[PDB]
Amino acid sequence: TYIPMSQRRSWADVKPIMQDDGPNPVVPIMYSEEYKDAMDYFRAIAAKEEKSERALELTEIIVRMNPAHYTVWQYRFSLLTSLNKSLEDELRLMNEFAVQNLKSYQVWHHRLLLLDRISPQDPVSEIEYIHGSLLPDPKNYHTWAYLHWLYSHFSTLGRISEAQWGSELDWCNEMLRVDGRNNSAWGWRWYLRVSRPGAETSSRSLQDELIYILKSIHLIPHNVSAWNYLRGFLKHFSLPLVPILPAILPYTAFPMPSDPLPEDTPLPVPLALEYLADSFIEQNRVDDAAKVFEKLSSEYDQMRAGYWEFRRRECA
Amino acid sequence: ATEFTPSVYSLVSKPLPSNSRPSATLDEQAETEDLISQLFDLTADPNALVSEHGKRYSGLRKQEHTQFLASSFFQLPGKFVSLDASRPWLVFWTVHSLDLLGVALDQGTKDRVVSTLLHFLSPKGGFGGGPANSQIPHLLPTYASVCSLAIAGNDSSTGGWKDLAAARQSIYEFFMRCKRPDGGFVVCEGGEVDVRGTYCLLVVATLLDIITPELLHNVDKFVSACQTYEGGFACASFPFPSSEPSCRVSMAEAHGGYTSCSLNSHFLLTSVPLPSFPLSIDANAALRWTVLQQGEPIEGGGFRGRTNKLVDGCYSWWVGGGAPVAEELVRREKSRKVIPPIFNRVALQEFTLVAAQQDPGSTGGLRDKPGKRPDQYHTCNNLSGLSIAQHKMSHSPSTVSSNRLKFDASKGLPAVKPVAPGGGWKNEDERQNARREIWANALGWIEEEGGEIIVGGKDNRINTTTPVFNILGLRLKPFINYFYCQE
Ligand SMILES: CCCC[C@H]1CN(c2cccc(OC(F)(F)F)c2)C(=O)CN1Cc1cncn1Cc1ccc(Cl)cc1
Ligand SMILES: CC(C)=CCC/C(C)=C/CC/C(C)=C/COP(=O)(O)OP(=O)(O)O
Ligand SMILES: O=S(=O)(O)C[C@H](O)CNC1CCCCC1
Ligand SMILES: O=S(=O)(O)C[C@H](O)CNC1CCCCC1
Ligand SMILES: O=S(=O)(O)C[C@H](O)CNC1CCCCC1
Ligand SMILES: [Zn+2]
Repeated sequence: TYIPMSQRRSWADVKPIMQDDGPNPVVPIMYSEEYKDAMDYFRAIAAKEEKSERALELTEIIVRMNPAHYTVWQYRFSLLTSLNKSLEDELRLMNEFAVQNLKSYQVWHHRLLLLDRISPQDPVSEIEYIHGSLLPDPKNYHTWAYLHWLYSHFSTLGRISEAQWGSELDWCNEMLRVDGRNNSAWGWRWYLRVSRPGAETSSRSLQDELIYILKSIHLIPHNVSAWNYLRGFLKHFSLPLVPILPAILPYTAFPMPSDPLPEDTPLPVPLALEYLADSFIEQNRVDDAAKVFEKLSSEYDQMRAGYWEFRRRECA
Repeated sequence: ATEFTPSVYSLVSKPLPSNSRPSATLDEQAETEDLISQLFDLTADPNALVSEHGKRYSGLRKQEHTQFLASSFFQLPGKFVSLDASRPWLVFWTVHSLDLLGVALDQGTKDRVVSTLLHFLSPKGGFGGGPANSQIPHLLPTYASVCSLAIAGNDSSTGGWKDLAAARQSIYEFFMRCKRPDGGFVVCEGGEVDVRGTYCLLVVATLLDIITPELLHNVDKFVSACQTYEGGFACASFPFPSSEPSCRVSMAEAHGGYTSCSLNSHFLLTSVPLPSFPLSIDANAALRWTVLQQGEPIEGGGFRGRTNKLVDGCYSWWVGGGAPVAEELVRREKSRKVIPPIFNRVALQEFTLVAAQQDPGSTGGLRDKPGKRPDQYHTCNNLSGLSIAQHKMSHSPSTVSSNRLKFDASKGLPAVKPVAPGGGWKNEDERQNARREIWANALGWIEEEGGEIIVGGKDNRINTTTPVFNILGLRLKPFINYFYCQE
């Protein structure tokens, strides 16, 4: 049975403060007794700006019932820093919140603030935790964004070694091996290989990257993630489309496609036709490009009939 | 008007091919294809003259959806305490949906909406997700509260608009406390930084006449660096140092929700007459990314939120509603170097009517996909996207010109006092030119004569929302006119 906080010895000095909604608010929520009681006492705690262990315990009670309560998370972090609490202990509590499926923008941001303030000399333990946490949801958007932030922040401090970057690409390659359609992992590859400030840009690296992209397309010809990475790659580095056309042309009917294509690969592949059309434009052959856009519009990608007609009209 | 918007029932439905390479992504995709295509198979084609016998009728069940929303003006069960910090969003989702559905609130209920929201307004600036004695201000409830007051308030002494006007300086000061040197904003004290905050802040600052140069510095650069190699936008960009970063890098994958916020933010900044501002985006790439997210006929022509994930009705607003913005930016660039619909306006309505409505005779409401319960958020965003598909929206240069011609720069509320001494406009000529451009462009969206497409007949028609703002034009115009003292 629940024991109200008014009957708790540790809280006898505190006068709770009711929620000030007005007399007849719209969108009211039918709160449980436990949640209203805790918020009644949080309002009093926050009003007197009390920084204490009982206030800390009260914030944990509240965010367990509502992990999206940004105000109580903000108060919790100021309690931790004001009381000089162990931030490694708090990080272990956050590990449990994930286990028990307590999650929100607010929890992820709490974890980031902890890592920022701890400021470890080597963040490898947090990197490995993030990697493991992605196995229930390998496309969790908050998690991927947090991983980007962690490497960006600690590389700015000079704390990501060449060995660490190398094993991060190894891990990324394994994610894409297990599911080549994971667009989140393709985004991470782009950070590791192209966008991060420390990336190498050489004749060798451009050759390697192109090899990996084309192999990926030949493994899964209908994978939109691989086509988009190819187009972004060529565009980012101002590389011509035409010299690569031999690897693409078999899908319109360096690594080359399998002599018999994989089964369950109906032709043509619409984004292969987009490649061909754009390569025609690169050759200034607008009429040939227009004919490809017309076929995309009327037969091969009809959901986008209007967009492909727009593209056709630009050329004619 | 439909030569290039083929109906989903007129196209061959086929699964995404496997290439003999199974994966978890494909398992989920194929299962969702089966769910959506079977519901379409059970439903009469909305484009038929006489509805088929034995099959479900797809007409928009507006009265069911009204009854679904009516809970808000009574109460919500306890299991939605997870939204206790988002009560202004519960208001907005409800009252904007009712506007779209053409259902009026009586004045007593509108006054309850106004009064509730004003209890969320903190004297030091901004709205929280609940009572000001319980929650600190936050950029996202501030957008939801301001837009809700546009929908439910008025210019009288009990209408809430005069309280907003009196709060302009404090709201501005909250916005400036949120600002980072690199051009991002935290959403609240100690909160996260992403383009949802930028979007919500720029909408409110545009509407309330509180934009200054110090508020906007680097905001364009933060947003532009969110664009990814796929052409959409991520949640945020990271500034590598040495206010003057050496470079900025996007922090996650292109996503429908952040692409909407980024396109809308950038569009609002193009109104501001600052030198070499806003930094450009790749509009062609953004338009390409947008149209590529509309699903195949087997998945009902709804939008997905990112590559190789599942279609979901709420992206009808986030991605569909970004299309007119991307289109206008492309049009500007095409001209600056000197028409068929850009997405399948018919298929998107079919997804809304056939897949996104709750099954008939039930709770009502609209949802993510079949098999998911409807909620207020998917109700609002399905209907907002349906509106964009039904009505051809464009930003009209001649309308903007006419707006400039009628603007009265001698009328207005007190200028905001900047935080830093040099943070304001240089002089009145420049401030008034800024007010004129920002007001005149905010009122530049039109529905094109003869561009209407109402799949299934005119009883399915809903009202016309505005791109960027997502409130009805009949709400936007008197609201923004109030704060700029125009009439
Ligand atoms: C019945 C609740 C719907 C949850 C939905 C929306 N929601 C949210 C909550 C408050 C304000 C708010 O603001 C808005 F303006 F509505 F965005 C949004 C969430 O927190 C997670 N959501 C889950 C989702 C359903 N379909 C796609 N998603 C993913 C997603 C969408 C939006 C956001 Cl922000 C985060 C994740
Ligand atoms: C103004 C404002 C608040 C804009 C926000 C709009 C919006 C849709 C944001 C989505 C953010 C996000 C991380 C979605 C992915 O969640 P998910 O993995 O559950 O869904 P998914 O599979 O569709 O990506
Ligand atoms: O939201 S809607 O589906 O348009 C409206 C509901 O279906 C109402 N159903 C009929 C009401 C009149 C009597 C016979 C049933
Ligand atoms: O505007 S001011 O009145 O100076 C400051 C806020 O209003 C106070 N609201 C607090 C929010 C968090 C819980 C305790 C109250
Ligand atoms: O205006 S038109 O588009 O020509 C045709 C009407 O809107 C048809 N609406 C239906 C009428 C019978 C009940 C179910 C709705
Ligand atoms: Zn959704």
